[PDB]
Amino acid sequence: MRKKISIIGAGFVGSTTAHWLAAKELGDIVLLDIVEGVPQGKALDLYEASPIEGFDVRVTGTNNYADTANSDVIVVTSGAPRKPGMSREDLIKVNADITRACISQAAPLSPNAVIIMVNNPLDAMTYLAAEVSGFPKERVIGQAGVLDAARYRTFIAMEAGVSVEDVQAMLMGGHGDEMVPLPRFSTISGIPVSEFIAPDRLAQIVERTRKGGGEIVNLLKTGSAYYAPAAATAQMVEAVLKDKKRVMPVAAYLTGQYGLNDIYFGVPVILGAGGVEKILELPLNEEEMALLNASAKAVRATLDTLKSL
Amino acid sequence: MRKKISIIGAGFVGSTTAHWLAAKELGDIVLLDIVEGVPQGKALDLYEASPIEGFDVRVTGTNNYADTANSDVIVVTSGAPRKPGMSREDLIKVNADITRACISQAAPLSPNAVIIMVNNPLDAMTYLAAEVSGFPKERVIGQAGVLDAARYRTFIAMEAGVSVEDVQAMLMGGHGDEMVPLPRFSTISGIPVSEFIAPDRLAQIVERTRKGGGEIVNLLKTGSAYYAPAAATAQMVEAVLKDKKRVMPVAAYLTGQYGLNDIYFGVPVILGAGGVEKILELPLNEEEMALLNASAKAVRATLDTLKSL
Amino acid sequence: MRKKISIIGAGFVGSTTAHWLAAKELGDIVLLDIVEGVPQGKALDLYEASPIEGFDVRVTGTNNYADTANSDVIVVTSGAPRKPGMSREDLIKVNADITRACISQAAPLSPNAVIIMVNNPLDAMTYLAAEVSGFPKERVIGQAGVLDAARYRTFIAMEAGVSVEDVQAMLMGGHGDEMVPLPRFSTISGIPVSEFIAPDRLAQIVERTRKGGGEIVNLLKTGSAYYAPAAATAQMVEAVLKDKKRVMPVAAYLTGQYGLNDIYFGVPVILGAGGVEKILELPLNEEEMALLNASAKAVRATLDTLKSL
Amino acid sequence: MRKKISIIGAGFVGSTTAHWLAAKELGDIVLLDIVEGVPQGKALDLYEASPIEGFDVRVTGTNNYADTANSDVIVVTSGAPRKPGMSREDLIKVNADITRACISQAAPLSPNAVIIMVNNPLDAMTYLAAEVSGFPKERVIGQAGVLDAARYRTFIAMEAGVSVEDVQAMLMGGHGDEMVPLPRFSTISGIPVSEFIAPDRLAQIVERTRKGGGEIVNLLKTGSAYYAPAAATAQMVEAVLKDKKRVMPVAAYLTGQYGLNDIYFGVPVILGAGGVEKILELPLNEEEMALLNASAKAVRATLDTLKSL
Ligand SMILES: [Cl-]
Ligand SMILES: [Cl-]
Repeated sequence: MRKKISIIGAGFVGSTTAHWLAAKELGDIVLLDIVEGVPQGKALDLYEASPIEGFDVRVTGTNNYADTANSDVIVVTSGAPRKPGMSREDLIKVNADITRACISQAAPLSPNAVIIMVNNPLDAMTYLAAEVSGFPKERVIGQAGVLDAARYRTFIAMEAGVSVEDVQAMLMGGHGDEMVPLPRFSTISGIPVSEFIAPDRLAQIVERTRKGGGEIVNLLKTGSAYYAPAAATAQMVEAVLKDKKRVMPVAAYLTGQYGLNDIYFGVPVILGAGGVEKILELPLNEEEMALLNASAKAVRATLDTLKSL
Repeated sequence: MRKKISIIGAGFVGSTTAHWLAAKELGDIVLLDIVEGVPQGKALDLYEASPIEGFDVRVTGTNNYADTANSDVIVVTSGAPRKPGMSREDLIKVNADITRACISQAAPLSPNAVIIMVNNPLDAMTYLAAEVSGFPKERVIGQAGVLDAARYRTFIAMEAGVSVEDVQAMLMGGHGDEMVPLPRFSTISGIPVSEFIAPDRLAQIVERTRKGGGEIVNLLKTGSAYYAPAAATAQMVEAVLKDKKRVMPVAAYLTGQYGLNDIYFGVPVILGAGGVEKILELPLNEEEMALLNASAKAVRATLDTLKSL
Repeated sequence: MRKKISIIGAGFVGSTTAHWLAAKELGDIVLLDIVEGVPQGKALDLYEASPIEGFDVRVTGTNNYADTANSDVIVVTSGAPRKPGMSREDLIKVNADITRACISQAAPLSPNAVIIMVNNPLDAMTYLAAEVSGFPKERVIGQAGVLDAARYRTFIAMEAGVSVEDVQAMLMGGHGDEMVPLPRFSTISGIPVSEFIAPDRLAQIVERTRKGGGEIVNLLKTGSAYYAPAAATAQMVEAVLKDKKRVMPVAAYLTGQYGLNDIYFGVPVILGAGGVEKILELPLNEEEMALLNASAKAVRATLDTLKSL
Repeated sequence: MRKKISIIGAGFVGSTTAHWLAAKELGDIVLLDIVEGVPQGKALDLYEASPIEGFDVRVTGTNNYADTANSDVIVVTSGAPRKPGMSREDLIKVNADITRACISQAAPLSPNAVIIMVNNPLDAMTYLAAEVSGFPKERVIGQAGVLDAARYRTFIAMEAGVSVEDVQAMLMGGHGDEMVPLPRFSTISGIPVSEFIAPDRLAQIVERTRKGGGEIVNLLKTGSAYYAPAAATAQMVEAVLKDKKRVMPVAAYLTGQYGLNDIYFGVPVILGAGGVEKILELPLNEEEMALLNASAKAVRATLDTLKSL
């Protein structure tokens, strides 16, 4: 009995996540969407690559939540972009409705699953998925930090002229203005990044990381990033499926860590088959902690709007 | 000095091909398109996946053929779908113009490259690319058969209930009506496919292979297949870069094989760093040869229309 | 949780098999041997390679069968060496005692395991393993054919000038004089090997395959082959762990197939999570049957010697 | 054409390194040894695994240096074993003669190669290799630090309860008493190791790392480690062949870095197609410098013994 991964929402992120996972033979994959034909087509297309690439995975597309039953991991990409005229609460509302509909159908069919959210606003939707599923909180998480850390690591590897395999970095919070950069906690083969890159340039790289998603949006003209978001999501799925105990920034439920309670927030975790197996507590200095507290206030504000719906 | 692969046309097939190649660290990748922003965005997005996936490849996007210089392989996906009102010659004409423009700019900058075409009509455009580049014909080829054989192999593995790693198949010709199926030349770990699958069902699978591209089109609603076409293209690129001597059906220039002269046609080849290193001559029976001759007449008809432009 | 594989016998074959399973992150690995220190040493050495090779599995060396409990697959490599200069009968007696000691201790601790034997004489020892374990016959198999076919495929690829990835071959029986070669059931991308290689040369390749183990012994002057034997064994382990439904020659228990009853014999099977999920019955011609019947007589005589102990 | 790697010394380390390079299809491999039959045997065994493992590279065993011509990398593993019970000085004399014979024959045949030494005493033998070859110093390096760091990272990952993929560590000097441990320059996803592991336990881990080679020797009772030593060596080979710009400790020729001149010593470098492309100069504190200075004195004394031969 192979592992089973269901991916909800068969757009660019969801389908690319299926590609990364299939390539590694990580388990059978169900791609689900509301639109008829689209998940069926992408799934069959990917499956037809399998003799070339040498993986034995069933990739199927479906419009029926029944086909997601007994999944080991559920990935949710479904959501709604904002566009003009919408208020903050309007954007939160439409995504909350989408998230509730997905989780309320999927979770009871896979009571042992780890749920990985990849929609927006990420921390709030992960908080909602935890409420709706009623799963142990360790088993409901969100992907945000692995992507931002990946962009940062790319920029560092680029600038320092070194292998991307040798750059590691931790950060916290959400995306853009809510990101909590922590360049002190990044290294190249154990050596502080700040020994390779001077402060002014490092600050530019931190800012580029903040703006990294919008950078891609501006280039693509239509649509958002998907190759790296899907890679980040897939690395998380892998950590769960193989119990790898990866140390990653992940949206997790806090019970006093960093002085925060009753909130999902991007924090360093050990991630394995149990989901969040540890929340790590970094010795942040006053400047770093000021960044965290400001981000947590913003994340709290979004969460309060969700609760008031 | 890492290998260098340029991919012309940064749509679904071109960008997915970059993904398959990057994942295998096969060389630095240039993604080129006429549209500003789009190749830049997809390329940077893929590059930002690299610390997660562990590959050291430069992936860059560009609108400038100068950036393609000194490539080891050039992949061309650019072309034009037909839609209504267009005649046969009209469709051939617009793709010929696109193909000429791509090859005339790219080929002189990479005089040692192998050119791999993945546009339509595939055999005719490959014939044109050979004329325009003036390269040795062994170094100008087209991807068609690896995809159709992959779909067939998937269907066989599905039906027989066996690993896709154990199914192998040769076929000839082009796509759909121009495909020349050869189920006699397919095996599961050395054992004829016909020992696993009875004639009526095997005929259904052959027909499904013929219709395999349109199957995906019908499901997707908008757009065509890309995961498997890109995998096929990337496997060909790999064969060249690593001199693997893969035995594959490929659109190649014929000088008497199967009784055909002065034509590109899908035939079994040994594919390596020299491009086509051998054209294999199968002992086709009368029924198989009748299929080939009918397909070659159709491919000839397209080629004659190209020549008359 | 993670898959678990126990490998009994920490010699070259056992240790090299462990390396393969671990590199691929196929499961936690227990390496057991009677000699204190040796399995612990090899396991720790392999484990210390993990941050370089990027795998997260436990690799335990042990002298205690208790550490093998609840394994998904048991591999047995323990066996008297070299065809040591004793009688054929002496070899069977010493290996029967080893096999009985190994299986009687390991089997009760892993009642749902698939057992894969890799000692000598291969078919007889697999028969004894079935007897001692009491397991369903589908779950006790022997590795022999995958190695012999690998050597054959290597020789074929080299001679035909093609990729090893494109050569398939089925064969039957045991090793050496007991191998039943089947060049009719071998192909290159679905094309008969006989179309590439002339009959005299092919006969040489067949003979080289029979003598292939001894060719390696003679070169080394001390010890036997282990790289290809371990790869063959690991591939079978993988087939079970990932439920891949590989089509392979393996030593299986026969109940009438090919006219053979109450015997282990190398036959084509579908191998998956259930062990042998199907024994395939090839339409062997008169010549091929003569080879098989002679092979079986010899395998029977080995088995009868075992039964008379 | 394909990359070419020659590995001198067909023992456990050389043969296992070959296995790694081939599995990854990194280039054609030549395994050379003085003993007739042994390298031919090991090479053929490895080659016969290729259709199972899916790699297309040539794997040649030889007694003739002519077969190593025009290699991209030369790996030297040939060396007197075990710290054999002779004097320290005896060990240097025997290995100096072996190293001189190896380098004087191989270097002129591959004038553009990078040489990677893996014999003992490591720094001295790499110094001698530079002398005998006459190659630019950047192209003659020794593998030691990558192994010692791998053992350290293994121990750290196990103790902290995290993925080996997320642990980085830099260290300097040679093996054993000459290792310069640097736990300050080690991290888990960019976070200082000191935050995870208490000082007393970390000190134990450091000592285990110093004794790590001997720990393996004592368990095995015959022979030394080879899995992790070969992985470390292969990773360095890969860094050169794929121009990955890895940041690694390697034995490099010093001209003033860390106060050291005219000596080979384990230092952090950027390693790529050009060999050592940069020697990094860490801001070592007073305590760390004392370790380094003592290490250097000892490495100097080994070197002076070599110079007095
Ligand atoms: Cl231990
Ligand atoms: Cl040979």
